[PDB]
Amino acid sequence: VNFFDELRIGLATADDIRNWSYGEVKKPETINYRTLKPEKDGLFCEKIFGPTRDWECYCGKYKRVRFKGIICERCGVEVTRAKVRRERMGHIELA
Amino acid sequence: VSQDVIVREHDCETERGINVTLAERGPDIRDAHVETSAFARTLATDAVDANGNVIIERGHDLGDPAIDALLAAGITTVKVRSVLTCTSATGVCAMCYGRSMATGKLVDIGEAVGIVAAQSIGEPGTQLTM
Amino acid sequence: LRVQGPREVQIHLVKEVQEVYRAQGVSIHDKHIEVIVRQMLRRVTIIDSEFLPGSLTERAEFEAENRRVVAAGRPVLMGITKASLATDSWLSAASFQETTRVLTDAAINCRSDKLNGLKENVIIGKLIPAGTGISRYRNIQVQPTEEARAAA
Amino acid sequence: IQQYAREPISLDQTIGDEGDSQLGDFIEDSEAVVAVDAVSFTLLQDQLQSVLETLSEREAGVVRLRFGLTDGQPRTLDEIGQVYGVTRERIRQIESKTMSKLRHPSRSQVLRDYLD
Amino acid sequence: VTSIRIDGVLHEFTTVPGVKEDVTDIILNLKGLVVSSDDDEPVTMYLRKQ
Amino acid sequence: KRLKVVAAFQQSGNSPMGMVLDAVPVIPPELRPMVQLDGGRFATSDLNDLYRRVINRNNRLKRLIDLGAPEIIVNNEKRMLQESVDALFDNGRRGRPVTGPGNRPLKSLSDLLKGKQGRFRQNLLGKRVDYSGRSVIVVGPQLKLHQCGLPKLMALELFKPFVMKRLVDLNHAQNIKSAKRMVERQRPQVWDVLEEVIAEHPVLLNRAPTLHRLGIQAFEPQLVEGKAIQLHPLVCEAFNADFDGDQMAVHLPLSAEAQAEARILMLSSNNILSPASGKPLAMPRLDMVTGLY
Amino acid sequence: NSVPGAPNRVSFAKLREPLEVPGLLDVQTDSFEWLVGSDRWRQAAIDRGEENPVGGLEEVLAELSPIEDFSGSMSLSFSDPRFDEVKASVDECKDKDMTYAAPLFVTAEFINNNTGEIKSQTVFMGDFPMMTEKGTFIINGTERVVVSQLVRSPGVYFDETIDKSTEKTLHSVKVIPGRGAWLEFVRIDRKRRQPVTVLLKALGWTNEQIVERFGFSEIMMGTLEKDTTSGTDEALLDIYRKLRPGEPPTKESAQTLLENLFFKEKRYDLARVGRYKVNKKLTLTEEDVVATIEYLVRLHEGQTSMTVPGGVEVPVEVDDIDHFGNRRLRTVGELIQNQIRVGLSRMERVVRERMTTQDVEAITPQTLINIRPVVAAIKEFFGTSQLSQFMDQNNPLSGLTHKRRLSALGPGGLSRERAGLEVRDVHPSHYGRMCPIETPEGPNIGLIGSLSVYARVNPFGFIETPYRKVENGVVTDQIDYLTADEEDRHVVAQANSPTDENGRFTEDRVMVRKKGGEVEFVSADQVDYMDVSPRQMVSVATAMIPFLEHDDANRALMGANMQRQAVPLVRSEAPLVGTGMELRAAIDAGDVVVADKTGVIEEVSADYITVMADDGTRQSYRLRKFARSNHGTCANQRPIVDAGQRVEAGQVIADGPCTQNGEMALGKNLLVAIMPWEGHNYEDAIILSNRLVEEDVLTSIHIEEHEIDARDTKLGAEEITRDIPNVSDEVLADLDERGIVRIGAEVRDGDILVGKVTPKGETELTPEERLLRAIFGEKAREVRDTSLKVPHGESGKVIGIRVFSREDDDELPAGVNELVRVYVAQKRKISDGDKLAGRHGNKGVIGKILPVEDMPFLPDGTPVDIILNTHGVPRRMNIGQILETHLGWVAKAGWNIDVAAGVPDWASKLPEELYSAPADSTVATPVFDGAQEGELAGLLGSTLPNRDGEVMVDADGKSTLFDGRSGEPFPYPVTVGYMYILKLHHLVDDKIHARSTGPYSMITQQPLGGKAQFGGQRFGEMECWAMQAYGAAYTLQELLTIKSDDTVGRVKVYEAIVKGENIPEPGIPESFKVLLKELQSLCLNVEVLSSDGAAIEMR
DNA sequence: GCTTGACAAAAGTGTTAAATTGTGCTATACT
Ligand SMILES: CO[C@H]1/C=C/O[C@@]2(C)Oc3c(C)c(O)c4c(O)c(c(/C=N/N5CCN(C)CC5)c(O)c4c3C2=O)NC(=O)/C(C)=C\C=C\[C@H](C)[C@H](O)[C@@H](C)[C@@H](O)[C@@H](C)[C@H](OC(C)=O)[C@@H]1C
Ligand SMILES: [Zn+2]
Ligand SMILES: [Zn+2]
Repeated sequence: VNFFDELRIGLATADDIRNWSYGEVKKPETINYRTLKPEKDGLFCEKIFGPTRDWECYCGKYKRVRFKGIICERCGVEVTRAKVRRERMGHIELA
Repeated sequence: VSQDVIVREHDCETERGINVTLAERGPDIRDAHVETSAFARTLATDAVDANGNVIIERGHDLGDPAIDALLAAGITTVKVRSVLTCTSATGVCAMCYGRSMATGKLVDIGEAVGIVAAQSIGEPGTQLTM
Repeated sequence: LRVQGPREVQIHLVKEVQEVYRAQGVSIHDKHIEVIVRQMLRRVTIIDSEFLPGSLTERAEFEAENRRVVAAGRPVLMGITKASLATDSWLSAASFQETTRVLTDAAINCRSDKLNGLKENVIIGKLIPAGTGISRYRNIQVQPTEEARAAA
Repeated sequence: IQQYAREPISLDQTIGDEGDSQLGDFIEDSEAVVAVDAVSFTLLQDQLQSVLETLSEREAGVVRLRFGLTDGQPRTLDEIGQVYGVTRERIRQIESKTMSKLRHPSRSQVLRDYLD
Repeated sequence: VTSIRIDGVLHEFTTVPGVKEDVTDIILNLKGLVVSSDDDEPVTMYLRKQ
Repeated sequence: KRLKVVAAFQQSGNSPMGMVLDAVPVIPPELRPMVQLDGGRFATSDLNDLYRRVINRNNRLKRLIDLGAPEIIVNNEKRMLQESVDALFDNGRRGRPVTGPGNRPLKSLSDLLKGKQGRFRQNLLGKRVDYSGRSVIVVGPQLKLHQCGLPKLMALELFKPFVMKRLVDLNHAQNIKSAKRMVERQRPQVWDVLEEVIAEHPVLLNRAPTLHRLGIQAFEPQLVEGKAIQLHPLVCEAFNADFDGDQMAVHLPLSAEAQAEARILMLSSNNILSPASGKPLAMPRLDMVTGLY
Repeated sequence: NSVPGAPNRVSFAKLREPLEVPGLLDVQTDSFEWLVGSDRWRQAAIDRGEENPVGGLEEVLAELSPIEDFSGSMSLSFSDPRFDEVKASVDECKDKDMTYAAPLFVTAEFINNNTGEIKSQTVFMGDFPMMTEKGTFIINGTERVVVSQLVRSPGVYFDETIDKSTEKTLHSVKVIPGRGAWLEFVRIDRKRRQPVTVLLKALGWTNEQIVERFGFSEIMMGTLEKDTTSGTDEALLDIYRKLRPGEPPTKESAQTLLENLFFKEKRYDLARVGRYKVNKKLTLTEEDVVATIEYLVRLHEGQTSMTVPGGVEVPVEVDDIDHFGNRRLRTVGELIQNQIRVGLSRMERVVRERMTTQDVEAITPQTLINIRPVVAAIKEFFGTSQLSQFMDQNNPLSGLTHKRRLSALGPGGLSRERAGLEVRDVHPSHYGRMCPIETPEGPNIGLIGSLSVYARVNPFGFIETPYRKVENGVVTDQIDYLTADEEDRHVVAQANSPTDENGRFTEDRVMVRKKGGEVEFVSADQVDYMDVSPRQMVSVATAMIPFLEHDDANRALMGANMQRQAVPLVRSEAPLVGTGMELRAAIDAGDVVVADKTGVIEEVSADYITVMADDGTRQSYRLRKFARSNHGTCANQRPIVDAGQRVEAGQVIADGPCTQNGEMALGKNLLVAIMPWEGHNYEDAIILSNRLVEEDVLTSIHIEEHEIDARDTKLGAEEITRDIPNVSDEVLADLDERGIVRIGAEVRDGDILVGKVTPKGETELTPEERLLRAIFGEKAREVRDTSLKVPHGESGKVIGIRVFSREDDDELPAGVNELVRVYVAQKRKISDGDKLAGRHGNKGVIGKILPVEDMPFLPDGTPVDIILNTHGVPRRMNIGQILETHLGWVAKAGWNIDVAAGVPDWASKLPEELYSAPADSTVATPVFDGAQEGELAGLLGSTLPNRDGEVMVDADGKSTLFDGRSGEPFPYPVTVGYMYILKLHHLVDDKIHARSTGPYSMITQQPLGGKAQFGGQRFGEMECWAMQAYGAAYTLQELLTIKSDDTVGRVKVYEAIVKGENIPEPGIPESFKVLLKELQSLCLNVEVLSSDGAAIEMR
């Protein structure tokens, strides 16, 4: 677009933070020490943030651009460009 | 602080201004610095000689010749347009600001005089004994 | 300021600033110094209220609202740093200085930035509202004269 | 085991206290789009469209479905034989002939510079 | 003299066994050679000492 | 003073509850990347260890709550969870900062925006750009005021995409792939092509520090032998350029509007008088003075 | 002089150096020899000094000995450290990327008081890095230098600061120890609100003693009457809660609090420096505390002498933190010692705790001891420490100044940004100790300096300077090294003063220096010490500037800093007009080959030089040949002796990089013309004769090192091979079987050096890519191409190759199978844009290089080589460059003073045997004793062959040059001569960058700067200001959107240029999109709103 | 031009064994 009118700030409520979130990161795990792949439910979890490779799910049962915007029933990752890995946010539910 | 200051219109039409000295008492003697105070300005009101002789009309560029002509008539002050008295709603007006030092002519309407002022003031700062 | 009035302070500040630069042999036209001074006296203090006492509000923004067809203030002299922080643009004040301070107050006041200043447009990649970016210039329409198209 | 024990380093670390250069900003983006390649690839995509124009409607049709040029999804010999109504072997035959036709220097000479 | 070829050395930045001058400092000396060739068409000279 | 804050929450629809967090947002992973360098060893952003402390303590808190645990223990966790989130947002703002190996403080979310190295000054108000270069400058006494000497090697790379098209328009190269390699290896045919693309195509010449706008000026490029840049001797005053080893940056205006601005607004010969005092700047100096005197 | 093979360089000095320049490398060696305390250092202290010399290692080992826990039931004693022979040679270490070190062993005693047993076990501490002959270290293969640090010596220092509130005088005191909390007058450990009297009650002294000891102090009595603290135990409580807030005290903790903080030796360390400073000025005990208060009281009262019970009288005066008497130097040995102590204190913790949980009597020195923190201290110091520096070796001089460099930065000293300007200023006590002229120009001015020539470091860390004491107007031969403190005590006569035949003050009055310092006179009766010689204050680099006295300190400072930046040439000609330091500095640098035994040469080859000493023994020296220096310069060596030559101990056998016949040769001598020339040499620019290219006079060699490894990948193993996935057989034309460039080949930007391939995963080729694979039948390979190529804008010849394989036994880190290093070298002709300079701070780039045909040439037809502009000379205050331009011509053509009837009047003042000199004879003018103006003129008119008997230069140093273009003489006489100009390490080939498109940063999509990453320039804030002032919106938007950050726009613009279409409209800068994300991560809801279509999403 | 049957390589599936991973536990007394 490149033409917006106003840019506004405001206190983010816990609901706003939850609506931004694509899922709750529950583990303090970055990546597996052997396979070097993102650990599920942790930071970098492909199920929450997004795929590592374009149109490829974690397990790979859906690897083609033929079906975009579908979630793999096994790994739970969405099939789309890995650019979303840079656009999506998680959240943490504090006890 | 001045980056948002830009010429927005030709003339705000206000009659307000500031009084430049431009000479004093001589001979019984141009002011030390009329080049940075009087020159490049624009007259806010007519410069009237010691009668109704008016020698320079309001809205004159006030170049080098006009100062000599003015001095002949013996005018020891002049009221001039300034951005301090400009009444423009947004930014300033060309007439109030005056001539553009780079072009030598009336400032264009797009000019961003705010930044040009900050840079004209700061650049010599390296030459100031601090 | 309080003694001789706003229009006299500016004459003083310009003389003082122009004296230092004259001591080192520097030639700066007063108008440049005037552009900067003009920005220190753009606001006034609100002694009584829509407005709160002790706040620094823009002069023009204070006249139209104060009328309210059917709240007094005094001219305020303030430094460039303090003045520029009071700018209406919140992301402009953020990039300038005291980012955390600016962001916390902007989020509480729920500020909205119109993106009019030229620094705001630089950040988001818009055309600055100056020079060739002004509306009259960028909206210029060009076509060859019918007499010229004939000559081909 | 000695590779497992290695611990990562900080991208926010300053490499060299001399030059306040943060390691993080020295890291390339290997997956970034390269302009010259994507443009040449676009040009390559056009040159293939033309070369296939020389082939027959079914010759090119089988080549496109075999490699999935249109859909991006390759197809098996039997599946292509199911659209044109033939056996997979017949498609295997039509494949070999159109490939030797593509190997004909007239059509291949233009695509040579796209090796990589 | 345009080029030169020495058996043991493959480039200019090495030394030769027994020689007091490195190859780069020998070429510096050889630049002072004043030669006159009465024929066109590059001609190779030869030098061998033991 | 206290009324200023209390009043701010009234007019705005913000509920003051926002100042206490029930949930904490997690930044996208590519903004806190973890990647392996050349050789295999890994590097990652500090935010992950910061997020790791928060997640650890929050999860440990759930554990103590369920078992049932003396307040001394539970309260200790909440105090720890509070500090962890504080360091995540603004590390060091309260107490000693969270440090890593070598006792160097970790980089909080606030540390991304603030300072000369933050997003605003580093990546927003300035940035590194394509189609640019630099080199040491040498005098150009034979140049016209509107011209500058440009190293042929430097010019070739700057205009690479342009010459590639020109030598493909001409039969020099058959496809863009051949054009690219023909420039990389510098086959002698390109030079005659480079002069054409460079013709009447302006470039911007800047020397830091840029004090006034005259610190950037457009010139007409001229292919020059050597790797140095030839600068007109009359523009030294504006650039404050000494030939004691100074360097200058070159930028290539691309769009029609950008080239128009270069030729019209920033052209060398159109800017002569300083825009502060009106005095002339390109005025002769130092040699031309004694030469004419 | 006094060096056997020293070349004959005539000097103009009117004095005689009474003391040779000491070994300029001693400062680095003596420090290390103290640490290791070898026999060479043992004999030093034994001959004259203490009778119990203690090596730095032993000294720190005494502190630990013995170890004991709270029970004191078991004790572990340390003693007798030992070193084995060095593991590998320095040359082998730099080759194998290891660190030159010698293993260290110690004696570990473990005594159980209950069982009364002894378990003596030899312990291995670790490989201890050793210092080379050149005072350097080899840390992981690279040669490094440990610079000495400047710090405030621990002690009691007072200062008087006036308070504007009362407009009256105030006095504050500070006591800075070796370690522990610091106190200030009470102000203790950043805890204010303390009455100095309350602590005197904390010790338990009664108020009566306060009135007894305070005495004449008025505020001393008035403060105790004001303090409301009653009792010695109650004051300890008022001191307790403020020092340990939040902790309820106890009578056991309140009393040991004070003693443990300072009196206890553990937490408050008595410093040998601090213990010595105050012990004379007045470990911790009350005696030192009360003495400070009594000292402070007298200072505020105004008395200059203070005495107390059982104390020696001393003056009560304020101290100067910048006086070198209170500011010391932490040499390398001490910087190492401190890092060892940190390792032992960390091991002591594990030694003590290990005893508790370990089975008693089943523990041994090996079990209790763990050296992980000890070796980690050493390893973590030589690497990553600010004082352990990558050695600066462009030339022998640059390296010789790196060592001898003194720094105020680093841990334990003021940091760079915080320090005030008061320290940076020169101080009177810097004379002869720290050169005031050599220092950085940038933000580090005054904080970094080089040790003076004759300076010497004290075992306590204070710099000493050599002096010759005078008694009754007679200067003896007694030379006494004095510290700054004892220097002010005496009066220092000036180095040059008229000498009387056998020794006596001839002048009626003598120049003197006071403790002010002040300059005054006496009749030579009250002088005590005199200067050893001029240039005591000067450093090595500074002392190499001919006519130093004539150039202003500004341009001189530039002149010194630029000598280090020179680069070794191929020919390496020595300076025609030099100073005394040339030959002395080259040998002491270490880049020259010196013979250590008198003898005769057996062989001489480019490879090595052997000498047959008279002793019958045989020494040999392998010559460094084209060795890549740390910074890329060429470290080649060449022999200067023949076969049958005789030699003497300490002579020069071969020349180093920048040396000729034993003396430093940082540049060439060139024929100079000081006329302005057709606006080509203008504004410091320079023009050269093309001769300087054809004859390789300014040519120099540079060498690069490229490296690539083959490691184990999770998907396979990297393999170095000649097979590349997609390449022409021509690109591999210069590769051998293994896939590494063949020695002696030429390499061009982008060429292949080492072929490497790495496994690939799940290719999934594009359909357009698979169709071509079937057509042309090139099977898609299973591995990606990650190969080593030559960097952009870099070329040369392949000198040598170094291959480390895993198959071959060699050592590699886990995962690395094969590592190959390729060395490329190139001859760099002097090019326009390269930076040249003289020793006087005059610098400038090469503006143009004219054919030797058309150039100002003398009547001889001899073209001048350089043409320097006339205008930059007068205003800069560096006129020495003109002097050496005149003398340079004198030494080139020779001269003969008129023997007619006697010696002219100008040569009357002690020029001896300098009356005649042949053509090309070299000259030496020591800085402050060099030639004088009168003597120059007399020499300007002198011997006159070119070949014919015609003069080419008059007595004014001018000549009539002929323009090489028009062929007509220049109207006026122009100054010609020979000047010594250096080639500086700022080269155009390395500084010219250009970029159209390239790599982009990962998080931010901006191009990454630096030539290494092929990056683009930075268009910064100030530049955007200038762009805004012009009013060019589209230019500004372009630079910030489609040229850096627009991920989709930058690929479109490229597509548009290639197709000749119009450049599209810009998009949203990726950086801004990241900003909104980073603001959202702070719980800031940032919404981008439309005019009326409220919310927008960035996707 | 196209189809049929024999056939082997390649690709999936299900079934198992080996391995990898998570968790519980250790009782002189030690605060
Ligand atoms: C761990 O070592 C580092 C610690 C920095 O931390 C920091 C904050 O604490 C420092 C200490 C304690 C110093 O004593 C010091 C110094 O004496 C010095 C420079 C100046 N350096 N520059 C020279 C000029 N050039 C325009 C820029 C760089 C420094 O910056 C520092 C310095 C720092 O900056 N010396 C000069 O200025 C002079 C008179 C000559 C320079 C010769 C060469 C150039 C250098 O010696 C090269 C060979 C390296 O040795 C250094 C660069 C080290 O870098 C490395 C990788 O080795 C650096 C000491
Ligand atoms: Zn899946
Ligand atoms: Zn106006």
